[PDB]
Amino acid sequence: MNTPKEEFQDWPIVRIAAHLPDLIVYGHFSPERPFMDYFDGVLMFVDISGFTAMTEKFSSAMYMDRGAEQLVEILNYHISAIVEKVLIFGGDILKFAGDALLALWRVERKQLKNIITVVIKCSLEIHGLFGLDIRVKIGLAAGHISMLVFGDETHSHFLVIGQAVDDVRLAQNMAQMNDVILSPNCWQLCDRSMIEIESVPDQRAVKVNFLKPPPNFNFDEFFTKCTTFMHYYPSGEHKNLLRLACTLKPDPELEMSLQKYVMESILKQIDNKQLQGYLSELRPVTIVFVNLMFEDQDKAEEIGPAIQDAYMHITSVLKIFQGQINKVFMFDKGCSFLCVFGFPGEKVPDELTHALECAMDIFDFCSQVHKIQTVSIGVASGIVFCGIVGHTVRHEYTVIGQKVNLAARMMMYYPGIVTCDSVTYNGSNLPAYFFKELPKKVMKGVADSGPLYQYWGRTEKV
Amino acid sequence: MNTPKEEFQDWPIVRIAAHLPDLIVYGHFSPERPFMDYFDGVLMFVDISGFTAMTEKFSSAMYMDRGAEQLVEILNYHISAIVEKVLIFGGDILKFAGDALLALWRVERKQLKNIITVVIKCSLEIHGLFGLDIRVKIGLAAGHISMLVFGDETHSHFLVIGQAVDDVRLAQNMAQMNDVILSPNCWQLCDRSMIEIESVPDQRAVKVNFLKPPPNFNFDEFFTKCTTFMHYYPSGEHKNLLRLACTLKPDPELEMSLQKYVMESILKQIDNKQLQGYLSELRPVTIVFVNLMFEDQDKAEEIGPAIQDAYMHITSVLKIFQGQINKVFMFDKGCSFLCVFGFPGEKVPDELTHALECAMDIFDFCSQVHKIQTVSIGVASGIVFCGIVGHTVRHEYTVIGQKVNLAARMMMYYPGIVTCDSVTYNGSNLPAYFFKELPKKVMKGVADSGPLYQYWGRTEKV
Amino acid sequence: MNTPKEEFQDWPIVRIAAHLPDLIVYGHFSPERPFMDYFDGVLMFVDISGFTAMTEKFSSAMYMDRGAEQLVEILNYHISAIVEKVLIFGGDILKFAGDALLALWRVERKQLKNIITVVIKCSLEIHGLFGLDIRVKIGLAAGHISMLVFGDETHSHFLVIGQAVDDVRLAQNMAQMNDVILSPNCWQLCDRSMIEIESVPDQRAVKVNFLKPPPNFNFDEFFTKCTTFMHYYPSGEHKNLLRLACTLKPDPELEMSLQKYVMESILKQIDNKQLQGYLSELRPVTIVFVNLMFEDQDKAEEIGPAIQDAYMHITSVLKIFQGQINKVFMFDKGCSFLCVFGFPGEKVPDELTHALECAMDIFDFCSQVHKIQTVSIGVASGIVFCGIVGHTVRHEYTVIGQKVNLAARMMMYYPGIVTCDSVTYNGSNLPAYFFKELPKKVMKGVADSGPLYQYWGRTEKV
Ligand SMILES: Nc1ncnc2c1ncn2[C@@H]1O[C@@H]2COP(=O)(O)O[C@H]2[C@H]1O
Ligand SMILES: Nc1ncnc2c1ncn2[C@@H]1O[C@@H]2COP(=O)(O)O[C@H]2[C@H]1O
Ligand SMILES: Nc1ncnc2c1ncn2[C@@H]1O[C@@H]2COP(=O)(O)O[C@H]2[C@H]1O
Ligand SMILES: Nc1ncnc2c1ncn2[C@@H]1O[C@@H]2COP(=O)(O)O[C@H]2[C@H]1O
Ligand SMILES: Nc1ncnc2c1ncn2[C@@H]1O[C@@H]2COP(=O)(O)O[C@H]2[C@H]1O
Ligand SMILES: Nc1ncnc2c1ncn2[C@@H]1O[C@@H]2COP(=O)(O)O[C@H]2[C@H]1O
Ligand SMILES: [Cl-]
Ligand SMILES: [Cl-]
Ligand SMILES: [Cl-]
Ligand SMILES: [Mg+2]
Ligand SMILES: [Mg+2]
Ligand SMILES: [Mg+2]
Repeated sequence: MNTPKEEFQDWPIVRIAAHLPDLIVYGHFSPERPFMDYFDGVLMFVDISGFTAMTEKFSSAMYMDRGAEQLVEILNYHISAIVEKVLIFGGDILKFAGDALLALWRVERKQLKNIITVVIKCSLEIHGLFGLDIRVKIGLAAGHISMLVFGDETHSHFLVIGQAVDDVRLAQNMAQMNDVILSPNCWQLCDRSMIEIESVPDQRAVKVNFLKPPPNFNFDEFFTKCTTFMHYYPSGEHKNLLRLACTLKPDPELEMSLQKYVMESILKQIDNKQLQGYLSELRPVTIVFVNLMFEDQDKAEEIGPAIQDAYMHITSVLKIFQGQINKVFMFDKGCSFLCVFGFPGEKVPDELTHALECAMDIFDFCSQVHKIQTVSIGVASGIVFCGIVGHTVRHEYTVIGQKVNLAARMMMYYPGIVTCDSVTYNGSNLPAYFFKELPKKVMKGVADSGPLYQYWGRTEKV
Repeated sequence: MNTPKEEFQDWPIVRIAAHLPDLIVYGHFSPERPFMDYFDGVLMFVDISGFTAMTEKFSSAMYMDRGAEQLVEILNYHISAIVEKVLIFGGDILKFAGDALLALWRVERKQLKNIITVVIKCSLEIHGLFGLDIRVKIGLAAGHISMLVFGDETHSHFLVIGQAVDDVRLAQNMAQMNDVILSPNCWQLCDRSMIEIESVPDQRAVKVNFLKPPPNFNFDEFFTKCTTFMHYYPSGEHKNLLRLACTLKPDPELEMSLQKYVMESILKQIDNKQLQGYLSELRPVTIVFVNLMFEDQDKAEEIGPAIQDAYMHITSVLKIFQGQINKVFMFDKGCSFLCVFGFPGEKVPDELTHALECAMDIFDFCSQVHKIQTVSIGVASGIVFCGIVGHTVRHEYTVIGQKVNLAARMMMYYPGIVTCDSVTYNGSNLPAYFFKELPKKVMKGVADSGPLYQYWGRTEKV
Repeated sequence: MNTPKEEFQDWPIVRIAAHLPDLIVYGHFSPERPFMDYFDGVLMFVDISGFTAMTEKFSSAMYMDRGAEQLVEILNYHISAIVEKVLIFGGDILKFAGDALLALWRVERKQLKNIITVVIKCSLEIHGLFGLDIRVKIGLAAGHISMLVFGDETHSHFLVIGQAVDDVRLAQNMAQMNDVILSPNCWQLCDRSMIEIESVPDQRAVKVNFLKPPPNFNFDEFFTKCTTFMHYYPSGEHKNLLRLACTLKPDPELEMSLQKYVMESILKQIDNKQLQGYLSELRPVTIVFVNLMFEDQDKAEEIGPAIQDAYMHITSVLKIFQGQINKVFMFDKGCSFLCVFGFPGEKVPDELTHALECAMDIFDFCSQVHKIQTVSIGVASGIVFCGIVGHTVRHEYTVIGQKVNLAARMMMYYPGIVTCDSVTYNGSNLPAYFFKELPKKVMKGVADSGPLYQYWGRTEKV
């Protein structure tokens, strides 16, 4: 009796799970919303500097209208290799955001010290990897982490919250190119007999200099010991897989739950109802970057209800005005929503007008939500890259472009109001007196925005 | 000199052959029609109970308009595993019909006894396999089998005929859930020193209790002995393949012959002229289930000409009224044609009217065909699953739904006339006096049909 | 720490490189145009006789409108196996032209003798391979070879030039079916102690009879010695690959350079923006076969500027009149351009008129280009096969059909004028007095053209 070749089976549930971390795929938690979970771990925030400039250049004539295709190919070639290292070292990629990603090693408290060594080794190998134009910056943090799941009956989003989350982003902001920076708490928890550092001026964070193994040390045996604490590390018969999620089997309940995290247009491609090519594009869109600030951004039980409340309104008005949520995460002393007008399928004219009217609506509503202290919204329009970024086994739909960064910086440098760039202003059908021309601020990571405006809106205020 | 990787070659001829059994792929018989062949073998009829209920539930809001995709994934995940067992145990899957299949082990007469043991072992392993909602029933028969191939210059169909065919379906109808039932002839031919059974009340068929190997018995060596008699069992260099048909090589003559069995829309997908997604759908259709009854349904040389004659008319009027033959097989003391109006591409309004006019046309014509004793036709309309069911190496286009079962039961409980359900009646553009409201019958496997009608047709009859 | 499965990565750059030889993929030469390179090597010109007849037959009713699909499948099944042999024996496939191909073994002069033995062995194995209707003819030549790259800022073409190029085609023209013929220079350079030949009447070329290895000879060890001189022979870890180009990694500069050789419609398929099925078709087109004759067709520095100059005009007027260059190569004492009107996407009516007006335009322009001695153009219209021919790792878009051959023969037998077949004449919207009916010539490889015409054009000439 034959024992024939079992082909890898690429069920729709496996393709869906590629868009999600193990934290969701294997979480089995309540469908109640908001839902909050608490744990400990190590976080790693990896940023490629320089793709957003490459993006601009891929629209030029030399790319012969295949700029989107060239960009996604070169981006994924690099990002894939980072994703593989994270996964082989036992991490869960939580999220991609443009040309950056956030990874987690969830463990019990007593295992933090050793897992931190694993994550540093991983980070140093990633620095190893990387025309001669892009750099990799890495921030690490460790400690208590909260997760929030929010959403409605057909859509789900999650994000992580707390000091370690705030620290991982601060650490990465300080990294100079090719640095690995540890948060103060990470440095306090780590194996100081192995990890040599250098102080960072005016900071308590530190920079990794090198690993100093002791005399008997064997990294592979140490790593094996740490894998005891890793619930989903592929092993035994599945030791040749990058993710245990590759072995998921059809299960309608689980798939119904997982699909709610993934955008319709991506589900259409998964279901072989649209060609893959269509979702990689360099197209004019409008970004609406919404920031919600709280008194205490580290306290999930406080902020969770508020984010849910805001989300319910946001999703409704985005649908009316033809926009979509691309990403949600903690940033800017708050929860930020990256919303997009003009994604695959969602084109119109008066897209600009809509973006602005939607932004004012969100601003008015969210400003009255209990515990939301300040709302800021940045609106910017231009050509942006949209497509699936990452590895075959772990990837997500994302946007990359100078206008994405501009909207986020506007939102940060002009708090408490709705602002817009020049393209949005000049293109909208709205009267000029609905706007106010603003003082120009020097803004970290933007060479020249053109004039910026406040969208003051309809009735006068003075 | 290198000896490089020979990639599996997925020629169009191999993809076509996935839709067909070895009985056709390797049959090389005459293109004359009708064509009849005679042989012996063991048949296995495997039924999953409960998908037709799941079908209804996959249209509900909780599936978020991906019901078709979820259904086909969960169905195929289960059916594939049954298909693999059949193929590894040396069987040829002849046909899928909804959530059921029919398999054959063709052998010389002297080998029936031992092959019956192989098929029982296979069936018991299949019971082994199988939310907690579906059951597997299995009927086995053995003896003389006839095959009929019929069709025209561009379309071919086959079916199997005779007592063993009738017996395999009777056996499976008696199976309670997870039973394997042997036909009287199967039980009479089998190795009684190994197969322990239990009587079935008011029947001569028997139920398998268990296998009782004797002291020296080794199933793998016995199986090896039986493979001597299996013409196409994958072996040697190809022992890692589930089917020898995976190795078919381009050959325009053979492909011209094989493609005539496969529907145009499936050929379009094979030829990468339409996305795979498009053929899995849950869509409103009209089923027209036609039964032709003969004096002796087991005598191919008698019934073959008649089926061919009926087929020629049926295919012509279906084309006029925009329907298609999905399946043909022996059932209901006769040859049944499962015809569908509304398949991928074939949508219209007045689809209901057409179905009914076509059914009356077929009824009038077939009733005059020599040797056709009675025609019955059931017409029912609702949401049904349409798509490719089975394993990658062996699969077919099929329909599944409560309206499919309803049309078949109508045809069986209301012989000699054309009947229709309420949806068809209320939706057609036909005057009410073309119909007669009928007494409601309690019908095995239908909880509530709503009112049923005879399509009496145009001129009065009284 | 796991060392998981590295999946083959099918980047867009690898798919592009499938359409190109190593000579371009690894050439890294100047973007200046014309560019000329000089080297030595052995050439092999392999022709399948009989596909062009099969082509006609695949349009007939018995193929049930899947003629294009059947043709490409049977063609590629055979061509692939020849491609594999060429690649395993260390050759670079330069170009496909219909059901023929041209391969090169580039080596230093001192290695020609031994490489010629490798190529003969390869050719003899290819004869080995091959309803019972097609024959393989092979011509071999060896010596100095020039390459010309020409084109504009977004399109590139290359071709090879010189005596060896002319000789390989002459050699193949003399081959009777299943012969391998050596050019005079090849026979003069080869290892005469191993290669036994037979004279060819009225020729200095010779026919291979057989290989006569000497007593100690081991072909595999000899082949290994010859691989020292092969720059891109897959080896070591990549010894299981048919081409080193399978390992190409994303690199935007290189991809920008390579894509310029490939047609837009093929790039669209590579980019998963169109289904594969669409490019295999049997469709009515118009072929415009343009021949440019020079005083000395073997002198690249002389003819290179002229081809570039002609190309710049040709590409411009083809774009105005909706045609495309399919292929360019040396043939007919000149450089020939195979141009097509009606390819995927480029349909119109007055396609015939356009073809003819474009041909006259090209004729008038090219006749004044310095060093172009005579222009001849053949225009023929009918059903032709269009699609991707070759192996997965090395394939190209090509056209096959009796009208392709007819246009080339017209161009050759009616030099110095623009001619057209009957279909083109009768279908064009042009007045009859713009044409002249011509004497019918017996034309090698055409049984009956129907009447042929000179397109005399608008103003009278007498
Ligand atoms: N695709 C994207 N998704 C999410 N955030 C983005 C994206 N592109 C840019 N950003 C944000 O732009 C910000 C610019 O300032 P920072 O670098 O502090 O933090 C950056 C990100 O949070
Ligand atoms: N693992 C370690 N344990 C103790 N001291 C350290 C370690 N790594 C670095 N240091 C010292 O900590 C210092 C902090 O300031 P400096 O970077 O000037 O130089 C650093 C080292 O001298
Ligand atoms: N897709 C299908 N193809 C063929 N027959 C079907 C399908 N769905 C239901 N049936 C028939 O419906 C019948 C209901 O009664 P039985 O179970 O006796 O036999 C069943 C089948 O023959
Ligand atoms: N292989 C076998 N050979 C002989 N007798 C059998 C076999 N299997 C079962 N039986 C007996 O046949 C009987 C028929 O009726 P029962 O099921 O009541 O119990 C059954 C067993 O006692
Ligand atoms: N697809 C094609 N591409 C290029 N040339 C072709 C094609 N089909 C036929 N030919 C030419 O047709 C010619 C007929 O005469 P020859 O055989 O001398 O040379 C042949 C080729 O050069
Ligand atoms: N490798 C070789 N070296 C020397 N002579 C040869 C070789 N191969 C063939 N010949 C002879 O060359 C001859 C040329 O004419 P013939 O073909 O009549 O017969 C041929 C052989 O007799
Ligand atoms: Cl997050
Ligand atoms: Cl059947
Ligand atoms: Cl060439
Ligand atoms: Mg970045
Ligand atoms: Mg069933
Ligand atoms: Mg040819």
